Amino acid sequence: ISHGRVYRRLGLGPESRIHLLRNLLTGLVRHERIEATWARADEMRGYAEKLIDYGKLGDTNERAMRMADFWLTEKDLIPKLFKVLAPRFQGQNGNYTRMLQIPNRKEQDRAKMAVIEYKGNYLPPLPLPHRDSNLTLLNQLLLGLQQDLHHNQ
Amino acid sequence: SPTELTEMRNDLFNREKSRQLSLTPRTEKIEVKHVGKTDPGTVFVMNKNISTPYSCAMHLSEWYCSKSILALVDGQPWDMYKPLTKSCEIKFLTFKDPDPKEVNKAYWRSCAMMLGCVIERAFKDDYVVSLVRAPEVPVIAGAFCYDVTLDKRLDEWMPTKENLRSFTKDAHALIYRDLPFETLDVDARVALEIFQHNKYKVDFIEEKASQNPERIVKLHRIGDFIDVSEGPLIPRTSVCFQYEVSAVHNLNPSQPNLIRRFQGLSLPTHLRAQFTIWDKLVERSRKMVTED
Amino acid sequence: TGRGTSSRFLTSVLHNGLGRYVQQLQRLSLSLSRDAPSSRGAREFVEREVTDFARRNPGVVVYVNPRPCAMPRIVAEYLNGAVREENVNSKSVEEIKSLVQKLADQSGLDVIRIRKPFHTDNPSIQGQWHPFTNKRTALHGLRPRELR
Amino acid sequence: ISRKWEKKNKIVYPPQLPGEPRRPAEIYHCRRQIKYSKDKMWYLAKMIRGMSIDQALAQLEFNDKKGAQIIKEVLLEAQDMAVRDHNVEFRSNLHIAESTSGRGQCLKRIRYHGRGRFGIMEKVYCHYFVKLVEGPPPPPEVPKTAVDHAKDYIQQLRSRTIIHTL
Amino acid sequence: LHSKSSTWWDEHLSEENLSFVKQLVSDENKTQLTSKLNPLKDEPWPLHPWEPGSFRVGLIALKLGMMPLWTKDGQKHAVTLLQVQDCHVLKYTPKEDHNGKIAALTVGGKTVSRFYKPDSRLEFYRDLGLPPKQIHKIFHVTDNAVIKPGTPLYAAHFRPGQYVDVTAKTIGKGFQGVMKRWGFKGQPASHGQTKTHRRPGAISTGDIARVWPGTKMPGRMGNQNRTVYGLKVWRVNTKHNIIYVNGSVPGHKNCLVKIKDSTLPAYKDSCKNLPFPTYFPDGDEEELPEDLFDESVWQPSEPSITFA
Amino acid sequence: AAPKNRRTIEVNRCRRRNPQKLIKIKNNIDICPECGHLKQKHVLCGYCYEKVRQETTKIRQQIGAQEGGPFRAPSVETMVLYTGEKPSEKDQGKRIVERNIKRPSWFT
RNA sequence: CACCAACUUCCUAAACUUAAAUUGGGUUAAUCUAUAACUUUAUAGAUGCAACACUGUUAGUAUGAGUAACAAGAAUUCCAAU
Ligand SMILES: [Mg+2]
Ligand SMILES: [Mg+2]
Ligand SMILES: [Mg+2]
Ligand SMILES: [Mg+2]
Ligand SMILES: [Mg+2]
Ligand SMILES: [Mg+2]
Ligand SMILES: [Mg+2]
Ligand SMILES: [Mg+2]
Ligand SMILES: [Mg+2]
Ligand SMILES: [Mg+2]
Ligand SMILES: [Mg+2]
Ligand SMILES: [Mg+2]
Ligand SMILES: [Mg+2]
Ligand SMILES: [Zn+2]
Repeated sequence: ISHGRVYRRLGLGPESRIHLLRNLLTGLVRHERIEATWARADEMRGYAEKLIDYGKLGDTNERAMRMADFWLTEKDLIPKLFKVLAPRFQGQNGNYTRMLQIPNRKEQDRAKMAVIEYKGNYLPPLPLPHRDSNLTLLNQLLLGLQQDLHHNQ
Repeated sequence: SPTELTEMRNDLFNREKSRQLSLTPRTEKIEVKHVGKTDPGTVFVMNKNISTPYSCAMHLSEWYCSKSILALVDGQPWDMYKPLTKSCEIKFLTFKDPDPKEVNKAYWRSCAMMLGCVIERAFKDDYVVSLVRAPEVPVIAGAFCYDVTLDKRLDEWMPTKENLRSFTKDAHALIYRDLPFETLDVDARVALEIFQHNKYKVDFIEEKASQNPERIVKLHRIGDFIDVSEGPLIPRTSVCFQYEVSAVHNLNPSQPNLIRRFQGLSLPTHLRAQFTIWDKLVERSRKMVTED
Repeated sequence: TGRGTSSRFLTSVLHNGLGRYVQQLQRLSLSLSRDAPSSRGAREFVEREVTDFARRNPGVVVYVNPRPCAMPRIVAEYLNGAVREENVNSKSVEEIKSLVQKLADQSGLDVIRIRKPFHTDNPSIQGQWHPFTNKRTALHGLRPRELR
Repeated sequence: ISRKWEKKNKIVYPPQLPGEPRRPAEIYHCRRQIKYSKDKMWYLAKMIRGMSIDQALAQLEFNDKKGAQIIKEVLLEAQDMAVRDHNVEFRSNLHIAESTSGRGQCLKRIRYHGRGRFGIMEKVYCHYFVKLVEGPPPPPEVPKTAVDHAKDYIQQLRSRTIIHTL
Repeated sequence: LHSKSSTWWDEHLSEENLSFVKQLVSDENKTQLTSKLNPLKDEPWPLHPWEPGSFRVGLIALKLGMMPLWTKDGQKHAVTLLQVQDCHVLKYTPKEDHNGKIAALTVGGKTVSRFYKPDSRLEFYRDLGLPPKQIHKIFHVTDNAVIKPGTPLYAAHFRPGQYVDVTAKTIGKGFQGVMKRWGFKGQPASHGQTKTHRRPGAISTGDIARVWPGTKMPGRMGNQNRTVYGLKVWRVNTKHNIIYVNGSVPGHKNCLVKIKDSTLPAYKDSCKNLPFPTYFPDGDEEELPEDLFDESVWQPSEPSITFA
Repeated sequence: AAPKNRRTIEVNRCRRRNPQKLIKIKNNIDICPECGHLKQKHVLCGYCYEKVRQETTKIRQQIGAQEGGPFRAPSVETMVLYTGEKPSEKDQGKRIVERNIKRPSWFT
């Protein structure tokens, strides 16, 4: 009975759900790497990317400026979003934020966690997953097949 | 009778091991330090000529025993079950290492050796099967190839698909049995005695002995089967999960003696392959690949 | 108590009656007190009955060990190794004499529910009944509806 | 109170003859008066049964239950007192032979209710016992094959006797 | 450790192999599909003629959605769009083994990925030489109308006019109350009804001291296989293999269905006029138009309807 | 509704020892290549992740000292430099955070 | 043209002929004392002298049940903090 309802139910209601995401987003737009429960971090991820879309539009656009105010509680971050975050992402058209699952919380609450960040941040690189090198047994065999097929092609 | 050949070789193998162990009296502790990235700085005191690299893994944890295939003793690859000789540095190599060159070769030789064992005992006692050698082929070759000479009476018969399927069942049976490889260093004089009947094996033994300053030779035993080993092999057969004898092709320049190249594929439990990927690699192996 | 207890089949020690009957009771030991009312009845048994019993059964070694004691005790040992002890506290000579005679006659076999009154190693002489008995054969052994 | 699992760690066996099989080691460790339910603790104890100690120290680490950390601590004390004070050559040559949780001494308190009424509350404790035996985990139970199932039926029929007769 | 491990296709593939593997599989699917593109030139089974009492095979289609449609009488008929996608006969059982009086054919559709299927399913499809299909279904087919396994099926199997029947799983609505599931009236909201508004009434009779089996009680609704009968075929789009079926068809949009010739008595012998085994475009007996319409249907681009 | 009879330990032992109520074993545990500590395949390694976060806190603390106020976030790009490193020409006009320690291996 | 069927009756060994308020009779478990016995016994003298049942009293532990119910606004540079 909640089929196609993209949104979650968080906070004390619809408005509260909007105000909790405004705080994670402002922390993200400020620190560029923020932690939260997997559910809430994933809920924001859509909102996080769309700010860059408005930032790309530019300062002059009235709609971008107005939106950047409701979604940035601290008012020292609107200049940053437009003048450093937006220039960085001009080349890209998507994939602004990187989300990964940090182990469960060691709090006695034991909630699922995730770390969300902005790509190209100055902070130390996250321990991302690494796929096996082409030299590994299985990988090397496939490469031999590719060479054979490329010759056949 | 072939059964007699296996017994005498087995007995010779046991005698060579017994003298080596008896040759070493008392226990002399030798210092070996862990040089790997994780768990660095650990130092094991081990028994000379008795302790094995597997024991070093046993102290650290069960993960090293399960996931370690080879060990780098002072920058050289050594079999996990091969006893240590002197103080050195030990580094364990898994399959998923960034530079698995040594691991791949060890697995490569290992699989083709199990292939040789299957062939000799697969034939009927009426016919005559002799093993010449297996050429060292890069893993990129797409399959491991063992050359086997056959009796003239079989020169007109080529195995069918059913015959190829039978070999894999025997190969899988060896894998299921989970027989550890036995690593032995043998002087040429003893090695010739164990394989005097096989002229090609004798010639191969001569080449190995000539290469080294001494007459030391490398002998590996898989249960009953005994054969010379080019390089360090996998500790156990169970390390293999997928196995397949792709096809066998007669060597065209075999006028004096007919030889058939037995080509197969295998993948370890670690690096398992999906069904569709397995088929494509299997098909490639059927193509005959020459030795460069 | 039948379902609550063990059971066995009728049995002997070493096929007692096939050859020569051998007395199963092996030893009786009785401890008595010189000055004790409870053992008074047993003291009479030793005075008169014990000598007669010893001669009557010459395969039963009898040990009498008067000691300062509170309860006279008789311990019976059989040839199969089974032991049995019965309290003789304040029993008259008549009771002991009857009690001892039961011990001599019994064997070491356990006193538990005996499943069957009878035992045979060759129950059948003419051949144990099997389904094919009393069944007539047919010419060429043709099973019903077989054309042949 | 009765602390017998502690004493069993002090049993001394007589020396072996030159050809006797090498006796596997046994270790006896436990923790008492744990603030946890014995019923809740059993699920953690039951899980690890019949496993190695580097295979039971991995499953525990990623469990959310509070007892998982408590058990893990007594599976590391056992893994240390075995190598130092019971002569176990290899840390990775052990397996959890037995593991169970027992009731502890509890405390009685008052849980209040809504009409001047109440009920008796018990603050629950428990103990947790583990034995480690040197040697790889015994191979798992192999299900009976169809042939084995059929054989038992025949064996059952073969035992049949003519009942209630000579 | 020395225990069972969990793995998937991507776990080991490297960066370069990842794209190559996802590309090699795509190449194979095209080649396999092309191999079966010519049924009649691949040792087809004998094509027996039609006689009374024959039953044909049916297709499995994907439910794209709905759209309006008008007839030359001016009335609007809501019609649904069903797309046939890679509909290939898979297996052919014989009469006796099938356990029915009639034989049975399996008709799969909607090719899917190969990386998340059990090894047994992949092996069966490899022997058949076709890419795996999302769903299997069984069609009761007379011996005369049998088609060789692996024969591709297309929307030309049907023609405008024929009444057809569609069956598929209904939309799953989850655990629901007695009111919504069975349309129970319920209890009034006011006048003193205390905590009883949507609850079931009296379960059963008191004396029997039990509840009759099959009683209507709260439970999961939907996600149950259901069939709709007597649905006319308004139009057939050959190019995109789209059949226009009157009214509503069970299931959600993009849900696979089982289209089949109607079993109603009036539609007993409507298969005679249509292709008896099936239509084979590779045969090229006749080149059909892209869009096939029914006589009553008012085609677009025609003059506006005038009720003279 | 109240129980009409006490439930026996045999019936209780049937309900609470059912397979549905037991802990299901985890098959996705592995060994981190770098540190060797245990991790789930679809999750990051806590030991390695803790190193990154600990460095992040130190860097963020240094940033806080420099700014010295709530609303002092600089629009210009941020950058972190360690001892022995000097800003490049391409790095001109970028805020610099100074750290006494040497450049960590993971940091590039 | 009969068989099966209940300690009715017979038979080997025995026994000596019919629900419960009430009524007569013979013994026995435990403990203390007298006098003894001395691994736990005897004849007498005694008595707080025997509990599967009173919504009995006290203590302990189950069942319902690991159930009903209980609690901390977010991020960070972080718990006498922004
Ligand atoms: Mg729903
Ligand atoms: Mg949803
Ligand atoms: Mg009050
Ligand atoms: Mg209670
Ligand atoms: Mg109403
Ligand atoms: Mg109401
Ligand atoms: Mg009578
Ligand atoms: Mg009283
Ligand atoms: Mg009582
Ligand atoms: Mg009472
Ligand atoms: Mg309880
Ligand atoms: Mg309940
Ligand atoms: Mg609740
Ligand atoms: Zn790590």
